Amino acid sequence: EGPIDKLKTPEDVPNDPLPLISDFEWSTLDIDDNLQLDELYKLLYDNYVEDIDATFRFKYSHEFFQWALKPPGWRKDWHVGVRVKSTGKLVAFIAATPVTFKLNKSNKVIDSVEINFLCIHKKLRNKRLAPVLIKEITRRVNKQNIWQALYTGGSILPTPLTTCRYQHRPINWSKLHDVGFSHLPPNQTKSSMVASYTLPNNPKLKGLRPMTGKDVSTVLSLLYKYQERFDIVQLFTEEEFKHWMLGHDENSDSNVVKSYVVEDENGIITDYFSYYLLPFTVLDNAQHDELGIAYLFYYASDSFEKPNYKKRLNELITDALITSKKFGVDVFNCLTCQDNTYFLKDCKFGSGDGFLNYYLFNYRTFPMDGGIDKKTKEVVEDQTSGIGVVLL
Ligand SMILES: CCCCCCCCCCCCCC(=O)SCCNC(=O)CCNC(=O)[C@H](O)C(C)(C)COP(=O)(O)OP(=O)(O)OC[C@@H]1O[C@@H](n2cnc3c(N)ncnc32)[C@H](O)[C@@H]1OP(=O)(O)O
Ligand SMILES: Cc1nccn1CCCCc1ccc(CC(=O)N[C@@H](CO)C(=O)N[C@@H](CCCCN)C(=O)NCCC2CCCCC2)cc1
Repeated sequence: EGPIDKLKTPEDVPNDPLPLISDFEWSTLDIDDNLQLDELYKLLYDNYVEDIDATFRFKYSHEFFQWALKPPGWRKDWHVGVRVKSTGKLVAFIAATPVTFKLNKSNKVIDSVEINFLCIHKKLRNKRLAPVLIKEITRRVNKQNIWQALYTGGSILPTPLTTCRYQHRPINWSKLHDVGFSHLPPNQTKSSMVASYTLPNNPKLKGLRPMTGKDVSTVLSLLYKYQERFDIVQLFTEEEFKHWMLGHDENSDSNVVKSYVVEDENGIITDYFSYYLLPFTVLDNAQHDELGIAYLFYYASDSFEKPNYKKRLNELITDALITSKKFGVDVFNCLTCQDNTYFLKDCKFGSGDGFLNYYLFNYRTFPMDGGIDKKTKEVVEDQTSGIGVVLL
């Protein structure tokens, strides 16, 4: 005779209404399961980032996902998907990947994460699902005692570190024209343009060779020395840098990241550069269905201290442009970050219509130079940008 439940008081009961029924459920993806990797691939292929005119869409491949989402220390529960209960169809996704960065001006090192691949099926937008995905990944990261994050995005977000502008260097101008990526300037002809962008078919620098596992430690020292010039920079353990520069070195030969080094007579490494391949799907075109694209990644030179710096940097990027032809690259991209403004003009990079904002979650710092004029958004030559990190 009496109550069946244990005593409680108003403090013991939740203060927020219970959640109502949902047609969706959380689903932790396991990308080592090919079928699940296929689902993720499909979701982004049909629903990911497009340019302002809906002409092109980013196309991340299977190999690219395995490289980007599986760096040493990666966590499966940080690959968050959302599924329709009735059919089990994947309709949303977001990911966190470990990263360590340093703010050189205050000499502060932060073990953080990078948030990327936020995507919701086109037919499920404007239902405010995004805020939930963001809060859930935040929950899962905070659970591992990490409270800061680094990510990029469009203008739609408050207080960015800075804003950088995309730059484009045509390799196969004709194809770019054919798909509407570039237009013909007035009083100019298709042949005059092709002739102005033409490059040799073999690299010019002596000592240039593909980077190998033996070069990691030396290339890292070179990058660290070079990186001091920027405000925010990425740090790596030797295995992390190996992963990012060479990929999961199975039989080697990563098809997504390409690394090169320049060693002199004495066998000393004086320069290096890297870039990753991330094509564009051409939405509506009856002659081409894909645009080959390379993005400048991390690079360094020991001549930053000498007066031939700008010249050497231009030669270095020129050889990078030349090597990309071997991989079907139609246009080579980069941002106005790092010391890129030092070579943009002479290597014939043109400004694009896209911008990229950088954000730090839960961490305030002084704003940085984005390589462009704060007012006119135009590129400012030979300007060291505060941004020294590149995201995928
Ligand atoms: C310590 C760890 C912390 C970790 C977390 C750190 C923060 C990470 C933050 C994310 C880093 C992402 C890095 C990348 O991957 S940037 C790439 C983003 N992905 C795409 O652009 C793919 C194509 N678009 C889509 O798939 C959807 O439009 C998305 C999923 C973007 C929005 O879906 P939808 O169109 O259906 O909108 P909604 O009704 O559900 O939600 C409403 C909106 O949600 C907020 N919203 C919209 N777009 C973005 C955006 N680009 N960043 C941040 N917030 C964004 C915004 O506040 C607005 O609410 P409010 O303005 O009215 O208040
Ligand atoms: C990339 C990434 N990873 C993680 C996050 N993000 C950022 C995603 C959110 C921000 C965003 C949205 C969309 C894009 C794609 C985009 O708009 N790219 C532009 C960057 O400029 C572009 O390719 N533009 C082309 C095509 C434009 C077609 C019509 N819209 C262009 O400007 N071409 C001009 C080429 C020409 C310039 C002058 C010299 C000769 C070549 C990038 C980043």
